[PDB]
Formats: sequence, structure tokens, C-alpha cells
Amino acid sequence: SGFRKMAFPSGKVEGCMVQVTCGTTTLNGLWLDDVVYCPRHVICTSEDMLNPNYEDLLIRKSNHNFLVQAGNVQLRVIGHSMQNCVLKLKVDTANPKTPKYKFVRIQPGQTFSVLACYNGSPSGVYQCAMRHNFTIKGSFLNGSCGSVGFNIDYDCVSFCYMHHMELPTGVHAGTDLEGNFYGPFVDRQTAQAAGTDTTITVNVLAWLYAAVINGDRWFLNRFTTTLNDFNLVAMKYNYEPLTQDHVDILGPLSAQTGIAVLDMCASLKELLQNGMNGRTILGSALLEDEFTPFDVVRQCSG
Amino acid sequence: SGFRKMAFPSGKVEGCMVQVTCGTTTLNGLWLDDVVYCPRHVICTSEDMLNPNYEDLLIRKSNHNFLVQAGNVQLRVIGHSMQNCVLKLKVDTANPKTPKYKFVRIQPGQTFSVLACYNGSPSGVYQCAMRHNFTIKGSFLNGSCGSVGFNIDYDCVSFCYMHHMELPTGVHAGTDLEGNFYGPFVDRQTAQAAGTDTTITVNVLAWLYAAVINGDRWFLNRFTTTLNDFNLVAMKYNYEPLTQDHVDILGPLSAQTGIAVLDMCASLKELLQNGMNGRTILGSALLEDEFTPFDVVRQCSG
Ligand SMILES: Cn1cc2cc(/N=c3\[nH]c(=O)n(-c4cncc(O[C@H]5CCOC5)c4)c(=O)n3Cc3cc(F)c(F)cc3F)c(Cl)cc2n1
Ligand SMILES: Cn1cc2cc(/N=c3\[nH]c(=O)n(-c4cncc(O[C@H]5CCOC5)c4)c(=O)n3Cc3cc(F)c(F)cc3F)c(Cl)cc2n1
Repeated sequence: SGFRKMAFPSGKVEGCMVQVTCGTTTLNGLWLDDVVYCPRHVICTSEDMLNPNYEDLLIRKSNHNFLVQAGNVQLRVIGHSMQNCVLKLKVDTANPKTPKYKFVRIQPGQTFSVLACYNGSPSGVYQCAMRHNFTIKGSFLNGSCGSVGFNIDYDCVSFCYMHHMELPTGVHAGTDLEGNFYGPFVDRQTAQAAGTDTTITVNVLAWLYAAVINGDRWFLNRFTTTLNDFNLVAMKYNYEPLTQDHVDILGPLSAQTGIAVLDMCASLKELLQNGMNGRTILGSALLEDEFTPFDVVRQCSG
Repeated sequence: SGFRKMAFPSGKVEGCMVQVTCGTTTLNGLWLDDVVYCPRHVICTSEDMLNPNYEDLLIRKSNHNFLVQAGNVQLRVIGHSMQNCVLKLKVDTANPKTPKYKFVRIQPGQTFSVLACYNGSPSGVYQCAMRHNFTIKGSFLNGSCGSVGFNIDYDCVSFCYMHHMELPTGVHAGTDLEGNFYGPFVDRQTAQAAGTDTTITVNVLAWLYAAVINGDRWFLNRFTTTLNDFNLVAMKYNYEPLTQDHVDILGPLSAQTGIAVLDMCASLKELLQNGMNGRTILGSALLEDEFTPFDVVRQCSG
């Protein structure tokens, strides 16, 4: 037992990370087969970063303007192209460490692992969720641009996030691997603000099930509630509405614990209206909303 | 910016994980050069697990009794030996993925990454600290025996923990890679209890510095305190005593933020005596003690 914020093992992604430099601008890239993927922002000089026209900037470049370093090896660029906010640099060598992989876009409330990298060198791995306002509460320093987020299903790395930038509130914004931003953001060094965020209700419930599986039961109660009378109370506290599909997704956890979903909702209603009275759940003093039903099952059952 | 529980990238360790089977008993091993390291508990049958005499059990075995699987390859055991609670299985093939590595024993309050593995297959990575009572609050299921904890310094993996078992309270116990247990535990399937734990004070202070670096300042105050009048108040709340060496270790964070260590201690004293009044620090509603001064610097400065 026990419950941690667990990331996927990151080795399959580490063997893909490279450094990309254009001029004095540098950041991380992702090398899969004979293509290197990276934020197109790398073709911006310091004075270009404020208000770039990327089509203009890219036509003024050739392959020899891009320096790609894979460890101690320089990869020669033999082709370049833009796809939305990602640059694709064709190289003359296919990555021998390419894993089976997929480019998938994720939904708010889903989780993924991040491999934070600097100058093409992996430095750390952590688990994050995509918030309702399409930001993530990441941990990143200067140089982290191009770090990727991913999930692993069996042997296949599903890449879902490429990091681009930090917003003024300190949260992080980026794109899927086809270069399409998550949320209403653009890749220019201007102040941009995220919309309002909500608590991911289904995840909180999933985490309450995790707690029960691990012997934390103090928040349970004999009451029950209706799906509508719960949402009426959850909106008040800035929680996403619960749907019948969320209850279905929570089915398996309901079974393993024998606690009907709507019953667990009753406990959540009480926790929101009374607080925790100085107690904790799974070692935390607030309600955690960055574990999905699937993450719970993976860690608490097998 | 931002602050997460970050693990080291785990690839260098993933390429070392194997499965070891003796009879119907199976668990994880660590393959470095031509040796596989694993808990000696693997030579126990179900009825041996309660009260084993390992010297007896091992003399009754030969090399052919040990099945080592590295992915789809079986490694032939050509030698076996015991070192304290670890079995060393000599194999006829050196691991081509062996990283530079060291066996180091860590201290209570230090942190490390865990690669949780099942049947020799890595499943997840998380960051943990060694508690004052020499347990860790891990996340592990059946089959996780032999998973390793480690730190990476540059290119060198310092292995510090091999997982052995879960205690009745749900916390986890194991050994260093020389087979010496952390804490007063033994590798037999009997109920054993950990001693009392304390909060790792220097880490809490390190984390308060992280919070300041990230713009969380509400807990600060103009007061200061003396090292002795802080400890007098911290003991009351089950905190480790602070030493002059802890203040020195916290020096760099003191400098980067301009907040004298004893001043930050003043804020901690106040938080312990008043609580947090429904506010949070770095997204948490309680004081976090599993980040060391070094982890903070690594994530908050570079
Ligand atoms: C020499 N050189 C200089 C370069 C500067 C660059 N710019 C960024 N580098 C970067 O790392 N971070 C960043 C991400 N996460 C956390 C962060 O935390 C820091 C900040 C406060 O705390 C610690 C920072 C950014 O935000 N940017 C801006 C930015 C990047 C984009 F891709 C974009 F489309 C629009 C932008 F506005 C790049 Cl990409 C390459 C460079 N080479
Ligand atoms: C067929 N087979 C059967 C086997 C059984 C085995 N025994 C253990 N396997 C194991 O995984 N965990 C465990 C660790 N962490 C978290 C855990 O969580 C579970 C428990 C509740 O929640 C989910 C469990 C253990 O505690 N043990 C006991 C144990 C192991 C030792 F090394 C020891 F020295 C003394 C012991 F008392 C082994 Cl090692 C190999 C086997 N092959």
C-alpha cells in the first residue's frame, strides 16, 4: 500500500531528448525516427521574441542555421518545416533509441508525466494534470522550453505535451506534439493570463477512494446524496460538475471498496461544508485533485 | 518557477532491473556488471518466510535453482553468495547497460528516488525521504520486493535502498545495497513496528525557503528567535532539533532570499503555534518535510 504522486519511468523519453540551437537561442528537442520536434520559438532572436511572424522568420533560415546536439554527437539537419507551433527538423540519422510512440492530445483533468530537461539533458521527472483552464502547475526553470509530457501504455509512449512558456501567475503553457496550444495562448513573449480554474471533482473522488483503500476512513458517513444535490453544493466551492459518466468511471473503485459513488459524494459534500477539522487524508490536509480514477487503480490495485 | 516532488530521471536504473525466481518465490533484482543483487528473502518458500535460517536455506541451493530473467533473455547463474540481507548472483553476462554507479548509505532526512518494479518490470517513479525511524512512506504493492531507491549525481547512480517489506502501519522497510537494514528490522514475515517518527525540521525550513523563492510570503514576519528558543518550541510539536550545521546548510537559501535562517525559524515557530488559518504554502495545507536544502536549490535555482 501507500499513495504517492507517481510518474511513469522516463527512460524511453530520456533517449529522445536533444538540444536545438538557432543563433544564440537554444532549447530542448524530441528526436524520434529521423525528425527532431521542438518549439518554433527557437528561431526567434531576442528582439524577435516579443511579436514574431514565424512564417517570415522561418523562410529566412536554412538547414545549416539549426544546430542539433544529441549528447556528444551533432546531427546534420537535412530538412526543416513548421507545423503550427512546432518546428520539425529532418535529420540524416534515425534515433536508434526511438520507442514505439504516439502523439495524443489530452483532456483537462487527465494526468501525465513531465521530463524536465535543460540543454537537452534530462534533469527531473514529475506527475502533473492538465487543469480546466488548459495550464499545468509544473516545475520549470529557464531553459526548460521543449521538455515533454507523456504517458506510457504498455510499451508505447503517448506524447501529449511540449512545454513552451511560463505565464505571469507562474503556471505553464504549451502545445500538443502537433504544435496546437492547450488553451488560448500564443507563442510570443507577452503577458498572457489563464482563465479561471476549477477543482477536478471526479479526481478528488478517485483520491477519496484511494484513501479508503489505504485505510483512511474517517471522512466517510452513512448519508447519501443525489447527483444533482451534490453538484448544487459543489459549484458553490468551485468544483467541476459530476456526470453520470464520471460515476461510471468511478464504478470499479466503488466495487473494490463497496462504497457507492453517491455515498462518497456525500462525504465530499460534508468535507467541503465542514473542512477537515485538523485531520488529514493520505497525508494531505487538503483535497487532492491531480489523481485520475485510472491512476488510483494503477497504484492501489496493480 | 513552481515546486513539485521531483524524482531523478530513472532510465539509468530501468536498464538494470531484472526478475529473480527461486522455486515459486519471485521478486526484482538489480543487474550491474556480472552480478545480480536481490533480497535474500527470495530463497524462502512460503513456509520458510516466517522464521528462516538463511545460511541453512542457501547451502541447500545451487546456481541452477536461481532463474534470472532480463526481459526476454534468461541469464545463467554461475555463482551465488550472501552479503547480509542481499543475495549476490554472479551471471555469465555483464550488463551492457550498466551505468557508472556507487552503493551509498543515506541518513534520516535525506531524499531519494524510488523505481517501483514488478516481475522485473519498472512501473513508476517517485521521490521519498528516509524518516527518522528508518522507514520510508513509500507506495508499493505485492511483487515490489527488490525495487531500488537511488540518487543521481552527474552521470553516477548512487544506489541507497533496496525494498524488502511493508510494516503493519503501511510504511516500508529495507536495506542498503550491502544488505544492511535501515533501522531495527529483520527480513522475516513477522509483524514488526517502527519507532516514533519526528518532523525533519531542516527540510521544513528548506521548503519555506522554496515557497519564498516562488512568491509565497504570507507566513513571514519581522520577528526573530534564538536557536535554543526555537528548539524549545519545536520539541513540543515533535520536530527534530535544529543545529548550527543545519543553519549552515541553509546558508545558501538564506542568501538567495535575504531571509536569515533564524528569521525563517521565527515564522516556523508562529506557524506551529497558530496553524495556517486556512491558507496554503506551495499548494500544500501542511508543512512539508520531504525536501532537503539540496533538493530546493536544484529545483528553485538550477
Ligand atoms: C538564450 N535563450 C534564451 C532564451 C529564452 C527563451 N524563452 C523562454 N525560455 C524559458 O525557459 N521559459 C520558461 C518556461 N518555463 C519556466 C520558466 O521559469 C523561469 C522563469 C521564471 O522562473 C524561472 C521559463 C519561458 O517562459 N520563455 C519565454 C517564452 C518561450 C516560448 F517558447 C514562447 F513561445 C514564448 C515565451 F515568452 C527560449 Cl525558449 C530560448 C532561449 N535561448
Ligand atoms: C510467490 N511469492 C510470494 C511472495 C511473497 C513475498 N513477500 C513480500 N512481498 C511483497 O511484495 N511485500 C510488500 C512490500 N511492499 C508493499 C507491499 O504492499 C502490499 C501488502 C499490502 O498492500 C499491498 C508488499 C512484502 O511485504 N512481503 C513480505 C516480506 C518480504 C521480505 F523481503 C521480507 F524480508 C519479509 C517479508 F515479510 C516475496 Cl518477497 C516474494 C514472493 N514470491
